[PDB]
Amino acid sequence: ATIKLASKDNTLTIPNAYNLQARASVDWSGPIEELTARIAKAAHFRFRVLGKSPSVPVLISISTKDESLAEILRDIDYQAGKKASIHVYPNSQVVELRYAKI
Repeated sequence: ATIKLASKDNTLTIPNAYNLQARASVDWSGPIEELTARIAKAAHFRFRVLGKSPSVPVLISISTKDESLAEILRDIDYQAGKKASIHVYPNSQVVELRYAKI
């Protein structure tokens, strides 16, 4: 993915973190894992996927001229719905993509 740096509740799963406050412009759609990994790298966070990537990839779309990486991640998380979830660990600085694959 590529970013231009300038109902499920995810309050505890995706809390705020300093590096995720950074603002960015994003115009992209495609594999959730691709953009999520790009955001994590951009925010200096480790990225890891838990579970197994679904047969049919979870696609998401982000169109914003200015948004925080944190809000973009929450947008992406919602879009994934029951198909997957994003966890953000502020102390260890890890972004986790968990495929709810069962």
